[PDB]
Amino acid sequence: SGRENLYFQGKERRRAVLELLQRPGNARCADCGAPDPDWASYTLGVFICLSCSGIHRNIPQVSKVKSVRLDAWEEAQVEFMASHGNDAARARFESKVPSFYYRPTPSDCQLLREQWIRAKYERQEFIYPEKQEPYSAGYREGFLWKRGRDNGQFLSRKFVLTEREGALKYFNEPKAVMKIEHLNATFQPAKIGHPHGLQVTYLKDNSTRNIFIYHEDGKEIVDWFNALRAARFHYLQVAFPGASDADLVPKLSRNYLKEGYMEKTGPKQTEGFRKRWFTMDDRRLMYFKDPLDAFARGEVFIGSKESGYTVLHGFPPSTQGHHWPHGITIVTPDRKFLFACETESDQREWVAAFQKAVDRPMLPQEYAVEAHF
Ligand SMILES: [Zn+2]
Repeated sequence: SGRENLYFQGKERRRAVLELLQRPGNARCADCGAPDPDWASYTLGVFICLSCSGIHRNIPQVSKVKSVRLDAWEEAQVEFMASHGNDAARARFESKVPSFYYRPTPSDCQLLREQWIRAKYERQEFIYPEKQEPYSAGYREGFLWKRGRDNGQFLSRKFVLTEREGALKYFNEPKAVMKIEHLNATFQPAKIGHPHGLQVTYLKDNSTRNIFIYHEDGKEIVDWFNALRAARFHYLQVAFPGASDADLVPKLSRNYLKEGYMEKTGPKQTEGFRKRWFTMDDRRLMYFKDPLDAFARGEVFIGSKESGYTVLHGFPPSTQGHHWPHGITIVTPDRKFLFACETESDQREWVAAFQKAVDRPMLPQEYAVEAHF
């Protein structure tokens, strides 16, 4: 007779709420992919993580959120979640997401995660694809705040990204014409000192230039970032014909595997140790006196073990003059580099980044790159 009573009725209601999290399609946050989302937008019908729920809470005309475990649910609300959910959302709100569009993860800055949510649910850019034209048309112009090479100041400059000319250019007759093949971009809000800060890099003469820009409008800077990825995508299809689209997407733009301060010495190993900001981009290791420098003090190619590159914990017994005690030795065919890290946790992370590069076979295109150093 237990089935006939009000306690059973309630237990079934409670089980129905929790059951929605045990469907495979709802195993990860709809927006950033974090595992085991505990929150739901009951107007959009998605299951999202605590962090994403806060972003949603901030578009209250579109999304209302509450906890699947801790808040009360009306029957109709549970039935709404059950008829929607994360797979449904993917088919609706991610119906027409361009292959080049950057999909954020929990590690990404607030700007990326917020604008992903706004593009999907607020602006509905992937439901109504004409809204994608600002960054999908192969031409984009606009003004951005650009840091001076050496002067610390941000000034308004017109940028033009033109796939037809194969370049990003800007004017201060352009001041610079930067070929797409040599461009990368990564959001760096903490380094730049602005939440919408984007770092754009350009390789010429085997020397990387850092350009540091922002826009007051978060949508506009993220649209520049994705426009640059679109341009990169079209360039790569041309340089690598018969590479699949999926093959190309990881190459469109590259976040840095690691950055941070280390001390280094010179080619003799006796010169004295100097603090530098290091950035590891794929196989290119760049070191700067300051992170916002336009140019590196030096750049090192980290090739594969098949070409005689290796990485070791520690320093040789000879070594003197350093004061951070956690050493890393990089052996290249031409030079032994000695870097010192302030902590063991950082040493471990640096060795792991260098080891990943050494352990991976070189790609065809990387042989000519190596040749330039
Ligand atoms: Zn999330």
